[PDB]
Amino acid sequence: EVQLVESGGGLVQPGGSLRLSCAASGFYISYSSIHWVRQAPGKGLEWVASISPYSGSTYYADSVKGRFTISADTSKNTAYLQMNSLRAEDTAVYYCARQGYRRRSGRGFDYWGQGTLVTVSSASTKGPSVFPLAPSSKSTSGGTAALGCLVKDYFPEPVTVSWNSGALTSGVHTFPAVLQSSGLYSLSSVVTVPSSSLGTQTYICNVNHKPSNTKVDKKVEPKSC
Amino acid sequence: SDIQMTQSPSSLSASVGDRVTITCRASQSVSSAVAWYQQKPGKAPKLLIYSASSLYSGVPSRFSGSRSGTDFTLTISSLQPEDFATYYCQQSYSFPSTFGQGTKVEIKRTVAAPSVFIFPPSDEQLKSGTASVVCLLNNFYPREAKVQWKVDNALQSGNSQESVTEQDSKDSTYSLSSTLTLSKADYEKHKVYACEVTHQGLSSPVTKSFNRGEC
RNA sequence: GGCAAAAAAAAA
RNA sequence: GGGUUUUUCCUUCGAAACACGAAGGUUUUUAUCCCUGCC
Repeated sequence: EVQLVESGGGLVQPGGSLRLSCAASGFYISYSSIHWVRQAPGKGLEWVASISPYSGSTYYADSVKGRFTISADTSKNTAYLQMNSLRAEDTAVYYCARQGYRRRSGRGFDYWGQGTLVTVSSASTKGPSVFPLAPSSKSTSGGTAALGCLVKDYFPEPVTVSWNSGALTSGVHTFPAVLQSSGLYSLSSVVTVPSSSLGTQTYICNVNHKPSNTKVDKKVEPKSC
Repeated sequence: SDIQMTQSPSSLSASVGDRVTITCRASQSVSSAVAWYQQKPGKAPKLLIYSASSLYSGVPSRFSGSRSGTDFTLTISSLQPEDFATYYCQQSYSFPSTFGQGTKVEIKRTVAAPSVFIFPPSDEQLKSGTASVVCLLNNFYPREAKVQWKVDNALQSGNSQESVTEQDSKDSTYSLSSTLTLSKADYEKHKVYACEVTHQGLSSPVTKSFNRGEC
């Protein structure tokens, strides 16, 4: 029932400024310590700030003091993180964590937000062009065969793909975006089913790129005759 | 006077039912103010052990932690497939707080051969003057497996990108995407597009393909 | 033996 | 030696790493305080 929901990250240019927030539900933020923990792409976690209860005292990693500043609003049951003078090194996913109850878990962090990704870059955003990958056959199609959407040329991460608006989960594989020399991302999402049910069912993928503010649904079919 | 956490190792791989042990050593005293987390790819971390050794309410019993002075271990009595994750140790003894570089536990399972696929570049993408033939390896093990592209039997190099999923949480299989990127010229220029993969479920290397036009 | 006194500030 | 009067460190707890609070602890420094009268 307890839940933290961070938001407010995205693409920002070097020297720029952001504000993240952390919306608490399930418990009142005034009676625990709230911390922000960031995680670079593919690297490890790093503590950033925390504010402790009653005193409202804050503390910051050496990486970000002077630039970062953590506040809490007990009425909106929200904790915030104003970020100034942003640098490429600051590109990461940002988590807010609650410090558990002293008896229940000491200084352990017992609930975490799902994290909000901050991209520090000079580049400007592009949404993807999405192309279907069709199951290719020159004879009869009575087996299990695969199909998928190619999602090419976009920036920044992330995109979210969903087959038939969430109806299809078994055997779905959304590959991690790889970054082309172009400087844009591109990935492939594949799903497997027995072709016995190919002709009766429909295969649309729900692609969504909120940075670029793009939502596209392509409709995967077979090829020539 | 910042405390630094030194986790060991960076990666490791054990079979199901194996016993596995991670350790973190502290630069200086942290009392028993140490916590351990599990992080599955992409999702947020999860508390496994608080107070260096106490087990968090709800975690399985197979995870335990102990402290020997400044030497902290995290032990998983029986490995299970659900347990492929990345583990971090955290000191909360003083500020600033410090984690380890992280241990990435992989899982050992029987060899599983990939089922291979090739896709012609959709012509909507040929509507845009570029080519993306793409090759696929679904549900296989181990991770290390090699794709070669041929174009009219001409071996290709330096033009293809591979991407691989994380290990599966149920059967601990992998999956790979080799995407060859080319022009609209080079696609209707040559005729056959071969993709050969050499892996250990294969006595001999398997190759799948098609021709251009005849799709 | 039985009473009564008196009286400033620092550190773990 | 025994004290008075002020400080701190530590411990358990308060929704509690600091700050605030409650209940507790056993040490030691300052020749930089008192160890004086009465049947």
